[PDB]
Amino acid sequence: EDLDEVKKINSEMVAAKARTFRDQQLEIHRQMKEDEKAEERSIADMLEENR
Amino acid sequence: MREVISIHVGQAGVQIGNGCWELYCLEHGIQPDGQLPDAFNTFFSETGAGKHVPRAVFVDLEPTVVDEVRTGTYRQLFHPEQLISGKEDAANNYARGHYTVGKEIIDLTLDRIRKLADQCTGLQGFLIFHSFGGGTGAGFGSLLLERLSVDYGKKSKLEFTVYPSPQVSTAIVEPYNSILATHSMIDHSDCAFMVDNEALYDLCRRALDIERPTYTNLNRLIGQVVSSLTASLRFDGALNVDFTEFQTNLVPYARIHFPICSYAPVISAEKAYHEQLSVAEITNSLFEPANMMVKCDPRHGKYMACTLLYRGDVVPKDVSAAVATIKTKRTIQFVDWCPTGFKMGINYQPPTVVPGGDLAKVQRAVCMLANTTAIAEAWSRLDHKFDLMYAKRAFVHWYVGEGMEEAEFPEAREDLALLEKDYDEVAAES
Amino acid sequence: MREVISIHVGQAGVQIGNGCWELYCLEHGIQPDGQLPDAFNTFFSETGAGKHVPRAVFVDLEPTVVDEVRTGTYRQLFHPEQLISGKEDAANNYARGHYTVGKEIIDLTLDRIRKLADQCTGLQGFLIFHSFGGGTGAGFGSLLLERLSVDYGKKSKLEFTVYPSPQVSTAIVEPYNSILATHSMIDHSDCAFMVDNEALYDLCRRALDIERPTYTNLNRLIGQVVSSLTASLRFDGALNVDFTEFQTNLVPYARIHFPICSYAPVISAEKAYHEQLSVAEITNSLFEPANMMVKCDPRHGKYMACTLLYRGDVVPKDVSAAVATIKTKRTIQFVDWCPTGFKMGINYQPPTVVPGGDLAKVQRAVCMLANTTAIAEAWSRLDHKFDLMYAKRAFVHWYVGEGMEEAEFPEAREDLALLEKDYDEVAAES
Amino acid sequence: VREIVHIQAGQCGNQIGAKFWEVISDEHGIDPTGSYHGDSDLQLERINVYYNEATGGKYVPRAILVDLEPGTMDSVRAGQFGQLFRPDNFVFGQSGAGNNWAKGYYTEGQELCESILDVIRKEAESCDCLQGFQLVHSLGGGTGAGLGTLLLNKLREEYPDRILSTYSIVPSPKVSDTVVEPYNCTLSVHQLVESADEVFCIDNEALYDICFRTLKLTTPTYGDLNHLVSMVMSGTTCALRFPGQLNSDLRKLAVNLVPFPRLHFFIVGFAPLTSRGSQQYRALTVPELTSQLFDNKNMMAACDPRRGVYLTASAHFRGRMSSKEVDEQMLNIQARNTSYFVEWIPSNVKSAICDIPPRGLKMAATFIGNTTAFRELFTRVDSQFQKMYARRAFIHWYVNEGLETVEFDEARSNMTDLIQEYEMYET
Ligand SMILES: Nc1nc2c(ncn2[C@@H]2O[C@H](COP(=O)(O)OP(=O)(O)OP(=O)(O)O)[C@@H](O)[C@H]2O)c(=O)[nH]1
Ligand SMILES: Nc1nc2c(ncn2[C@@H]2O[C@H](COP(=O)(O)OP(=O)(O)OP(=O)(O)O)[C@@H](O)[C@H]2O)c(=O)[nH]1
Ligand SMILES: Nc1nc2c(ncn2[C@@H]2O[C@H](COP(=O)(O)OP(=O)(O)O)[C@@H](O)[C@H]2O)c(=O)[nH]1
Ligand SMILES: [Mg+2]
Ligand SMILES: [Mg+2]
Repeated sequence: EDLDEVKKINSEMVAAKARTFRDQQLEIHRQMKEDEKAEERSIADMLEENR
Repeated sequence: MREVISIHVGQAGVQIGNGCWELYCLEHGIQPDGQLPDAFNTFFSETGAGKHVPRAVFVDLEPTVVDEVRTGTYRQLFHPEQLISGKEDAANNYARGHYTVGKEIIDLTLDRIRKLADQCTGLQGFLIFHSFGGGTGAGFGSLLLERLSVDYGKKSKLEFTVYPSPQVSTAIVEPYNSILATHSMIDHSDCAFMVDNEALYDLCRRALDIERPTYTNLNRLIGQVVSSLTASLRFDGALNVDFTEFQTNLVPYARIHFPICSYAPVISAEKAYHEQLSVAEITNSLFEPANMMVKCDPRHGKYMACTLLYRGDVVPKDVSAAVATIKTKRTIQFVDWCPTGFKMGINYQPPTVVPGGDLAKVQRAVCMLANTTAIAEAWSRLDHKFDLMYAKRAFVHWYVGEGMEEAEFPEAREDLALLEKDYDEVAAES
Repeated sequence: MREVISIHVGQAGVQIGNGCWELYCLEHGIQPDGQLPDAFNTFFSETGAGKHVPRAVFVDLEPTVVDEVRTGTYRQLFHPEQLISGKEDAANNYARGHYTVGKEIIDLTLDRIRKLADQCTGLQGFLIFHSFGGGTGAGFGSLLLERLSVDYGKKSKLEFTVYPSPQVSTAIVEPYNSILATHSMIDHSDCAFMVDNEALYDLCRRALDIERPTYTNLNRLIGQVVSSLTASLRFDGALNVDFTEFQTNLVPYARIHFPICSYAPVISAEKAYHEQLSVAEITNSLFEPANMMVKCDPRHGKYMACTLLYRGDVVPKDVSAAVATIKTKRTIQFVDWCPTGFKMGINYQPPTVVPGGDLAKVQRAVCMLANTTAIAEAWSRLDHKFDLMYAKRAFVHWYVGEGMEEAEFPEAREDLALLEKDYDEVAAES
Repeated sequence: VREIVHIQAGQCGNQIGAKFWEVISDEHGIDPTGSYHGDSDLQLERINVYYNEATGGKYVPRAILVDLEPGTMDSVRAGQFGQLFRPDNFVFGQSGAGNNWAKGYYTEGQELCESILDVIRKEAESCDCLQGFQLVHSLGGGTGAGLGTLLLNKLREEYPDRILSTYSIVPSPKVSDTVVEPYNCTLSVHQLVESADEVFCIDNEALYDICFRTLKLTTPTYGDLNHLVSMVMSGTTCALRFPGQLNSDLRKLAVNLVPFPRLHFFIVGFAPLTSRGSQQYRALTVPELTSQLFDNKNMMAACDPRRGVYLTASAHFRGRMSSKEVDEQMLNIQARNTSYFVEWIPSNVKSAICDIPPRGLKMAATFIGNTTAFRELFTRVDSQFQKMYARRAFIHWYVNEGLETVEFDEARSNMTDLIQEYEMYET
């Protein structure tokens, strides 16, 4: 009865980090996508509208 | 060995199934392609060598959702003939799905299912997923069930369908398709579970700390319930429950089959450290109206029969104490003529987690299936919505032009009225 | 085993509790994260891997103070579901917190309290904290107690509230809230302890060299008294005292429950060296009005019931000698119909100091709880202030517009008047 | 698999179509020479819907171009994407447009219709499951207004099952650019009601309003004006071409939005739109898009929906967003403004999501609605036509081509009946 809580606890620590990695990966990708979209709006106005 | 067969119709059925088989592969331990890196016979078929194939059939008139699986990572696992695709949507029209386009493709699906059943020598049962609002889910599903009922006779045809939400509606013709399909299910479905998206959204927002859920999170939660239902037949336990046992005990009559579903503990990762979650805690959470998968308050109605399934390190002693504690609650109403009301089952397989998922890694879990008269509240809402439309004949021209007779609409309306009358009559006491 | 549930309302309740829990954790020896580097059930709850969670619910209509705990050091200790914060505070309005805003959030808190009590199987009573002059403090507390009266019945609902000071005041509408609170408290509360801010301010310099204390220093003094009160249930002692033991002896009548509190010895770090601080000194100094935490002179009133709680090197022989000498004091008067009027309890665990605390590590201490007719002096002042308020209808429009009916003001005035006569009749001799 | 055939009629249709094909060519990533050079494999998943494949990696759109004057084809050929279109598909006349409905319908319509039908029939057999036809024309002059009705009638005769949808431009109430528009539009309405399943009406005055307020164009031109209409077309067909959480094709849209066969005239909207100096400030999210879509100013038809009542409406979203957020926004807007919607049709606002957003935009949405506000547009043309036809001798220009005056009265009678049906269903 006291054994199975170790199964719970070990996955408990590692998958919080796993969710942390997933979220950190997501914000970084959206940051990179934000930079690309910042360039896209730049060429939209600084190039095309200025053209 | 002892086999089950699953059928997925419509957009919702395919996407729900995609999440379901993701859990099954991880729980059973199979590569995305089907190679190994037991109960295998129960869910999968073995193609010789080291490859396995699932016992699933995907059907939709829309090629798009099927092609996503065809070009997906799991494409190698799925046998190409198992993926059936049409050419055009059913236009959310039950007449189009049931009469015009469905009959063009019905024989192709039936032949494959019969071919698949031959390999399932120890088969017992079917599972079909539906979206009531969608034209293909209702129009094709009613046609498929009518054929399967006479093809196979005495086999347990269980269903798991998505009932329309009380307020969140994405289809305007949804009340029409819901009532017509309901007329078909009540006659040819042995036992059909309901869920609604609005309750899932609230549960995914309150219990899980997910601000903006999508269909992906909702599908995974449904898959957990299906796995828990089938866990008794896939793993050892002190109390194994077969599909025949569910059919006998859940339903007290024939037309009152419709059960309700619930699951616990639905908990995020950070809360799992902060709590202990013993057997008493998880048992109490099931009966709270907050955790219910259908947006109906049980306090308005009564309970007819209830079934509980347990997974993990559950001890039969604690289950008996928890059930006794629940019976002492005056807020839970039971009819006089069903004092027992409860069947408990225990299985030793703990829940399986999914990387990047929304659920914790709890030592134990419990599934809740029961029959209640509170489901008649949802029938009243759909009945009222249909009457408003049919009073002015708001959409008759679309359905009649697709080959369905107008006289079918009052027949479906009368059938729903008898069902509501039956639930009120059974809920009565002497 | 044996448990106590703590509920905190308003800025006073939350910020006092924060001082209480820092004392509780260091005394028992649990880290801020809930880990370790007994009687834990009294105020702590246990989770599987050894993480501890307090048995407390923090409730406030303003999220500012609750958020401070959320970002504070102790954020790991409390379960996020126990920290409930509202949207807008009661704005120092009794009617607003009683009817408009409090009823929006009341149902959520009661579920949290009921859910916590299940893990507290050996529950023996509730401790609730309020500010009398505040709007959320008094207004939300009245509704909570009224609900708990029917929810749990015969359970000891002890309270610890800050009474408005005789002269120092930080709220103009303070007399309105206090009397309306007084009406609600006197009916349902089993026994509510009373302290005032002004006497806390005076002793904080008179007993120890602090020239300008803040709310932080005062709250530590409050927590020490609470720790002494609950020390009997927490540690070994020569004379066990339970909550019902206080309840029976302290109150001779239903409506005369309101006791007073005192503590000794309160002494600075250096001055504690010069005095022996024997049993005689701590017992004799308790009766002085300087050490009283309610600014009412006992010489004006009479003594009917006293309770002594000891923690230290206390020997029963010295207790008998000290009490006998006290009865020889002609300055102390007792009602003739109550000759004994003393219950004493001895516990072995000495008080535990706070790193950064403002008290010395005194080897032995004692807590004083008594009920006196001198509190009638305090009541009359509030009655006089209210009559000045209601003679010209100073702030009636604010409270009436929030749903409160105007007829409640004379009814609350009558209830306070009846209490004043009841205290006079009891104090009368025969 | 769900292919679409595109038809462009007249001066207005060809210029709008030229911008329209430039948008889809940019979206899929087709080089002006006709060779694929894009960056994502998803673009080639379902390119068969709008494009045909030629040997050598060259793609040619299913485009049919029709006009009575060759001058419009000269501009189309000289355009940047002129080489993309199939030269044989360029069908044209050799006479003036005439600025007349009867002249286009009777005199030159019969001569051109046989050739146009055969050319379209070529493309009709090059598609397995052609869902329906798409038409671009204006109701003002008579080239597109007159010939488009004849072609639309013939297409319905040949292909009854297929969904016939048109994008029509109505005569502006104040910036009308022809002395005889009310005659042409009134005659065109009769054929539009019975033939086309779905009709989208767009007015130039609303387009000028939208550009000036939001886009702040100092010197707007037709190229800037037609860009917005090209956006609306691209969003409508986005379900067929790309994956989504909830696919919704045209036949889904027709079933939901149309309660009765004659009530099918719709009003369309697009979001987001921002001044190119104000795009820094906008915290563009799902609620921000919902505010723009249902705002009356962003509507491309000069008819205020507030003065009327709403029938069934639908909204299509492009990009990645939460399903719950989209569902809640539609519920909130439907319940907050219950006075606008008819009580006897609950769940008025249909939702749909597609996964891939257009270029540059992280997410975008399109609005299509059905309402009785169309009576105002018909009221304007009816009143003008009454004051036109009161001087009955002005009909003589149409009489020369064989149009008897009794046709005008019958056309108004059918048009008047359409208003009355819209009036009746208000309550
Ligand atoms: N929870 C959940 N519901 C889904 C999902 N996918 C589809 N649905 C439901 O499916 C309903 C609509 O059905 P459709 O998507 O049109 O599928 P269909 O049955 O083929 O309908 P037709 O194409 O018109 O024949 C929506 O109201 C959704 O609630 C999903 O992934 N998760
Ligand atoms: N002794 C002491 N008193 C406190 C402390 N914090 C708050 N108070 C008392 O709280 C009383 C008023 O509290 P408020 O926060 O203003 O009002 P409330 O009771 O929370 O109700 P609201 O009007 O809705 O804010 C004051 O008279 C203070 O004496 C504290 O830390 N120590
Ligand atoms: N928005 C837009 N409108 C146009 C364009 N070209 C022509 N129009 C409008 O179309 C209307 C009539 O055009 P017309 O040549 O008579 O087309 P016809 O009806 O087919 O004969 C005029 O009022 C123009 O304002 C264009 O490129 N863009
Ligand atoms: Mg579908
Ligand atoms: Mg406050």
